[PDB]
Amino acid sequence: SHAVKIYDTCIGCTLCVRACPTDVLEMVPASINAAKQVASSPRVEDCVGCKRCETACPTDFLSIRVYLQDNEETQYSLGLDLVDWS
Amino acid sequence: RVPGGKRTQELGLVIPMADEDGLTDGQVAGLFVIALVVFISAMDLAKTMYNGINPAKFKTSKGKGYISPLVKRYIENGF
Amino acid sequence: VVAEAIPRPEDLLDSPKFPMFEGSTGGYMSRSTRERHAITWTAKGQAKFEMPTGGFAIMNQGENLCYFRKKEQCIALGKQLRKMKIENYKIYRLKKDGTVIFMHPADGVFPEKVNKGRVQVNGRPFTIRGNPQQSELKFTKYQGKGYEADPLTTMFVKARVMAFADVPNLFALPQPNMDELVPAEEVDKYTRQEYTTRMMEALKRVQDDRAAKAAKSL
Amino acid sequence: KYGDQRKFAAVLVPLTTLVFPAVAMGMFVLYSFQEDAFWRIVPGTKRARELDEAWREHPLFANSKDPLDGLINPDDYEKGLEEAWERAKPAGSTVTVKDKLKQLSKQNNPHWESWRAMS
Amino acid sequence: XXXXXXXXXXXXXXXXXXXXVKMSPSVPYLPYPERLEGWVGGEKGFDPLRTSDIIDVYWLREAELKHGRICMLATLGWISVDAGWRFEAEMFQGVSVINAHNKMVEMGVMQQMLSIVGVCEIFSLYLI
Amino acid sequence: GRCASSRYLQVLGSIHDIECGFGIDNTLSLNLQIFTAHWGHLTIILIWVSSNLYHIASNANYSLWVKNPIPSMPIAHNIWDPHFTNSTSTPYSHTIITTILIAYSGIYNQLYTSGFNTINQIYKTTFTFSCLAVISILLAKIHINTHSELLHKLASHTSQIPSFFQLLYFLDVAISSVNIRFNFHTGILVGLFSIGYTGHLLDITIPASRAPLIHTSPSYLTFFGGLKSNTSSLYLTDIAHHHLAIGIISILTGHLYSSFRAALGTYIRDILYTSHLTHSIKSLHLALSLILASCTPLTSTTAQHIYSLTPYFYLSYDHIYSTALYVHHSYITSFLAIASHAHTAITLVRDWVAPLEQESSSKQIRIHTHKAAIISHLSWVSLWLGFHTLAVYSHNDTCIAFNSPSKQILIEASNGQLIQQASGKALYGTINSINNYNKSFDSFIHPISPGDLYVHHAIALGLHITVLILLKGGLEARGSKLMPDKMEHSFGFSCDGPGRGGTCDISAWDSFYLATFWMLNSNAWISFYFHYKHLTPRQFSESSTYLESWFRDYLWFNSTPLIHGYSTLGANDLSVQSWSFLLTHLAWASGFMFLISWRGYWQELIDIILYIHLKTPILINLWNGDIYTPLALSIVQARFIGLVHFSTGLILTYPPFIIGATS
Ligand code: CLA
Ligand code: CLA
Ligand code: CLA
Ligand code: CLA
Ligand code: CLA
Ligand SMILES: CC1=C(/C=C/C(C)=C/C=C/C(C)=C/C=C/C=C(C)/C=C/C=C(C)/C=C/C2=C(C)CCCC2(C)C)C(C)(C)CCC1
Ligand code: SF4
Ligand code: SF4
Repeated sequence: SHAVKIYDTCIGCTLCVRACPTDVLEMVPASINAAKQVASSPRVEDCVGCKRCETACPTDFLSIRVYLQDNEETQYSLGLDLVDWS
Repeated sequence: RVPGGKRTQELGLVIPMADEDGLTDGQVAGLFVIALVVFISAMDLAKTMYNGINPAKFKTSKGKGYISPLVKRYIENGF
Repeated sequence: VVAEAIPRPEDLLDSPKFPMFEGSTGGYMSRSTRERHAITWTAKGQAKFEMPTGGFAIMNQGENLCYFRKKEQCIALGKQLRKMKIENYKIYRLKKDGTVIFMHPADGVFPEKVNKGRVQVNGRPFTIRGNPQQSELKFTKYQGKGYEADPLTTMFVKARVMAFADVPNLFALPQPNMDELVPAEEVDKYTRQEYTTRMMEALKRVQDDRAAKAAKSL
Repeated sequence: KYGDQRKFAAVLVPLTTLVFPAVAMGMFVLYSFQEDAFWRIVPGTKRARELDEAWREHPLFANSKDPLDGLINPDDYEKGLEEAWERAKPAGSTVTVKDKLKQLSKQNNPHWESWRAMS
Repeated sequence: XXXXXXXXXXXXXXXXXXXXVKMSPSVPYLPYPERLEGWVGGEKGFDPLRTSDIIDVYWLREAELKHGRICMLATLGWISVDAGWRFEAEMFQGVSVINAHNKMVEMGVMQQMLSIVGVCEIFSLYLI
Repeated sequence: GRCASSRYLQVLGSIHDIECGFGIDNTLSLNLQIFTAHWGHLTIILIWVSSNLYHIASNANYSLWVKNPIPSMPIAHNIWDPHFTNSTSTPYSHTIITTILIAYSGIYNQLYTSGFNTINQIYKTTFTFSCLAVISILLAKIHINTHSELLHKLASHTSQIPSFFQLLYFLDVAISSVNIRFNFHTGILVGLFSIGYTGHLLDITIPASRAPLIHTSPSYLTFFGGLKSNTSSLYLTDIAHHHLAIGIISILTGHLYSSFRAALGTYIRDILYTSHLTHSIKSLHLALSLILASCTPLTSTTAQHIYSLTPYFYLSYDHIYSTALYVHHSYITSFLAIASHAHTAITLVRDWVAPLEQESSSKQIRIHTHKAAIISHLSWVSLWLGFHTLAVYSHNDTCIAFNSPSKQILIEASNGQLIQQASGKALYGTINSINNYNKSFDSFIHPISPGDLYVHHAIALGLHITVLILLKGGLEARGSKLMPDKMEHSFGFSCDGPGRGGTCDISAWDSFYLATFWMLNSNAWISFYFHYKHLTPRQFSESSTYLESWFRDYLWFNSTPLIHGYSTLGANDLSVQSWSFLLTHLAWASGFMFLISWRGYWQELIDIILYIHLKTPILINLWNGDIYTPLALSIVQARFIGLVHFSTGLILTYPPFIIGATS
């Protein structure tokens, strides 16, 4: 599994949530921006690592950062279809 | 031998071969004994490196360890 | 939210909920995989769509049900449906035993819509540059994972970086007296609270000795 | 004769370039299916857990992984920090040093080293 | 005073009283090497050059015994061969001990003994 | 859950990255593992030396080559391969006699110069080096046990005070100590090793090279010069005196740092703290980088001076030894040079602590403050050299293709000629003030022509670009404008996604990967320069200012004997050379697909193949793929495998050409 971290610079775009192809991200209420909402990654075990969330993030440097961990890959982080690891 | 390359043919460079044996079979066996010793010791070293240090030996292993008197001096001389 | 009773795909042959789909080799590989993902939705008209595994399909005017090997295919189909103004679609992960796990609209509200009761998971309270240096956390809990450090550890290592640049005012750690300390561990005086007082007095002696030695040629 | 060393070759060359390599490949593929396979680079192996716990049992390396290890008198450090924060506390602020540090140590990263659950 | 000093850190060390140091009985001006205490000869306490300050005494006593044992035999061998005691079998007429080594290695009996000493010493190496 | 097929590549990509080990928890374990690995590697080196000595002793003709070295050829080892013709006779054997290989290493001249005369001495030397390998392994075991015994002595260790935990940092003081290591290395390992080799020369090498002389008197220390006429090599007396001088100097230097006592010598930390350094000397990667950067000038000068001033008997008389040694050592030093930069980048990623933002105290800090200036000026000089070397070469090519050799731009290499003139005046003044003059220096100063100037500019271009790529990777390993968090990730990682413009080849490891191609190209240029000047100095001097000459009169022309090796007319003793030539071409081209074609295509291909396997009647009932799931190689693994193929092909394609052209 990868590591998807959300930083304080988030401005509640919701673009990262919409771009995620495996429903890793979600919007949670907060009080650090005018949108009163920040992103969260409660399900990074389903994060394939496509980094579309990083493409969609418009902050100066990404408020959402995906750290690839190749020696950590699970069946969900690899998108295995022909083969089951469970 | 069938030489190749221009220089070997145009200079007559030849490769002599000893008509004797070189080393007798006894000498080769003598070398192979020590090669086997190296081999056994290297397998043991590979095992030790693979398993690494065991810190929990002080709970089971006998003795009480030892720091050589120079190693203590090297410890307190600095770093 | 109430999880449905999504049966195992090998036991629900010929169900009325299955949309009319062409069927291709892209479907989940049986005989090798037992974990299947199922997505259900209720439509209004039999609008044609595209299966994530190749081939097109026609929904049913009532309930719909599809089985897929990967959650990604279910989410792709969910986005495709949501583009057609079809909400109320749920995505389930089926375990090998048949256990049904409710996954995509986890709390019943889509993740792009703020819902109360959620907490920022994997949140870091600083700019991305605020992460501690990897070199600082060597052989600690975060040996090669400086982005996983708790903010207190980041502040602590930042303060350490600030401190370990004023070299002249640092305190050199005294060299241990190996030869005359180091008795058997059973040979201890206990008195833990007194041991910190001994620390204080010994360090005071060390500092006084260092000051006296420095005030000879400086 | 210049030959007569080929008696050694006719055994050694087939041996070390066919029998030993084949045995090595078979032993390697067998080793690949051990629970200990590549325990130093592959996460979540049993031997890695045992080695980490063995290191933690050593009296020197008990509090070695703690990034904050080193404070000789942490009570003195905490008292000094609390005193320094009291003189700089903004107006009627209700945050203390103790709970501030407690909540700054507790982060929410469930998916960190979750591979410590199989072996 | 067996300890080299009495302190807590080696910057404020308090060296032991000069008349109170243990001191070696062999070399009276040197402190006693405490690493030798327990071993057989550790009453003359003789280790200048400090070769036991660096090397486990188990090694040195192993080397000391091997040297002494091998010399006790070699001294007897040289004395007997010099006084004239050549083994009963023929081919052992080396006339003189000084040329016995080169004579016998030519005959072929030294290569046998070197093998027999070699295997026992390899067994010794495993034991050590 | 379990792993996929990429586990093997992932594990083997960091199989020796002891810092990445999972059980390793402290610098004690890391340092002890590294020390034991050093012992094992020394054992491997000793076994390799004993191997060469054995094969020279047994399957070779040292006893006959020593008698008539100039026209004779040495034997590497016998050939025992059941694939050859069981009938007739191979081109590598004298009819019914066994099959042999000609040695191109140079060990024969080494042993002859060192004083070897008989096979028995070589056999005894082989035995002694095998003994030394045993000794090295036993030392590894000894040190593992001594450190484990210190660890166990921590079961009887307490300071009776909370400062007892300080002993954690001193457990590996045996390995991590620097002052003692520097003192004893520079003194013993350098100076006294040189002095012992001077003793070896005076006792054996000089006695076993001339008629019997006095009892190794001090007249054995001469100051002649170079190239003794008869053997076309340096005087052994000169070599002994050189080693004696170096030994004395390094022995004196070795008493610099505070090694064994606190009352003698200055500390390295205090030396650095009062200079333009004060780097983090506790980093193992930093030490490795700066000693690899030390073995690089040593190996490059070894390559240069084995050829320019041949030190071994009859080494210049071998047309293949001289080129093979130079090319080998040039490649070794290029690898070490790029290694130094790679480990500097790894040091910056892993083992460097930096101030907050502005404290310009560390040397790395000051370098990083203006890193953009460094990279911009390196790019400028690289662009200038490339433009003005390629353009002048193109001018010469075009004007010589147009039947106008006199229209070329030939800048006379005036600066190199001035340096050569000054050195030659110094050497001639040395020689003229001798009663035993008429000495020779072989190729210490060589004819320098406009072709030499252009090739030197090309070599400078290659070095500049290699340093540019490596230095940019090192300086931006901790963060660039494109990816301002690069020190949070590994030293090598795939990419940063297709967004933000696209981020392929963004890691510092990717900078190393790009720079290895330029290292190979620069080394190829250097080796081509040396080999072309070696084959025909006259033709190189005249026709080497236009690249078509390099293409035709060197590559196309000198490849004639190699391709003719095995054909439909018979075979030569170059058959292995031609076969390896083609095999290395295949290896070089095979790595193109690992570099050009990238992962996703192949991952889809592997999914299709896996579909087949899970669809085939018998396979599906034995193997569902859930155990060792076949997956396409990851991105970094793919780049590394393509780099390995490319490097192997480019490097190993050259020795067949060298052997075919020179022999
Ligand atoms: C010379 C270099 C080279 C070689 C050998 C290959 C080889 C291959 N490519 Mg490839 N490729 C290359 C360069 C090369 N490529 C380059 C530069 C590109 C540009 C991007 C591509 C792009 C590319 C694509 C896009 C595709 C291929 C495909 C293929 C495969 C189809 C051919 C096949 O199966 O034959 C078999 C392979 C051989 C090398 C033939 C020789 C086999 C040897 C001689 C016999 C066995 C040796 C013997 C067992 C020795 C044992 C080993 C020893 C250790 C004991 C094959 C593995 C296709 C594929 O995989 O589809 C099936 C495919 O889709 N390639
Ligand atoms: C190879 C021979 C050898 C070896 C390995 C030892 C080993 C040992 N002896 Mg021992 N001893 C020896 C010969 C040897 N002895 C002889 C011949 C005598 C008679 C004088 C003694 C008398 C003696 C006494 C009285 C005592 C010891 C003790 C010891 C122990 C501690 C001393 C130590 O660390 O030295 C070990 C290391 C070495 C001996 C290496 C020395 C090698 C040097 C470099 C050679 C220098 C001499 C050289 C040949 C002369 C130069 C010739 C010319 C220039 C003048 C140790 C087990 C002490 C003991 O019992 O402690 C438990 C003790 O009290 N020894
Ligand atoms: C340090 C010990 C030592 C050594 C190296 C020698 C060496 C030698 N002796 Mg000698 N000798 C010794 C002690 C020694 N001696 C003692 C103590 C005595 C008195 C009993 C003699 C009495 C003696 C006689 C009377 C003669 C020799 C002769 C010789 C020479 C030829 C021997 C031969 O061919 O092998 C014969 C032996 C073998 C082929 C193998 C014997 C088996 C070995 C020695 C025992 C096993 C090896 C190992 C040590 C295992 C024991 C372990 C133990 C520690 C528990 C040779 C130079 C001969 C000579 O010089 O004249 C021609 C001769 O005639 N020796
Ligand atoms: C106004 C035009 C202009 C100016 C003043 C400079 C000035 C500079 N460039 Mg540069 N550059 C330019 C355009 C320009 N560049 C363009 C268009 C490119 C894209 C190819 C580059 C690519 C480039 C690189 C890659 C590098 C520089 C570098 C440099 C610096 C060293 C000098 C050098 O290498 O020149 C050589 C310049 C080139 C090789 C680029 C080609 C020159 C172009 C074609 C000139 C275009 C001028 C323009 C058409 C004028 C139109 C006027 C009209 C509208 C009125 C210097 C500050 C180097 C540096 O940073 O070192 C300090 C360096 O490494 N430049
Ligand atoms: C980036 C620029 C650059 C670089 C890296 C090199 C590098 C090298 N040159 Mg070189 N050279 C250059 C530019 C450069 N040159 C120019 C512009 C000329 C004039 C045509 C020469 C003429 C030249 C000769 C004649 C010789 C070398 C040689 C060498 C080699 C030995 C080092 C040496 O003595 O150089 C000298 C150092 C320099 C030239 C540095 C100057 C850098 C400046 C900035 C370049 C621009 C200067 C400018 C055009 C002057 C204009 C004057 C005008 C106002 C009147 C080395 C590979 C020697 C060689 O390889 O012999 C085997 C040799 O004999 N060079
Ligand atoms: C009994 C006997 C015999 C037999 C013998 C034999 C059987 C032998 C064999 C031998 C052999 C068969 C040998 C082999 C060897 C090998 C080697 C010697 C190798 C080595 C290697 C090394 C040393 C390295 C290692 C390593 C690695 C690579 C991994 C990692 C780690 C290390 C580094 C360790 C006879 C009768 C004859 C005689 C008598 C006695
Ligand atoms: S795209 Fe970036 S800024 Fe926008 S909500 Fe997601 S994380 Fe926050
Ligand atoms: S990397 Fe892809 S799957 Fe992972 S959180 Fe970002 S968008 Fe979602």
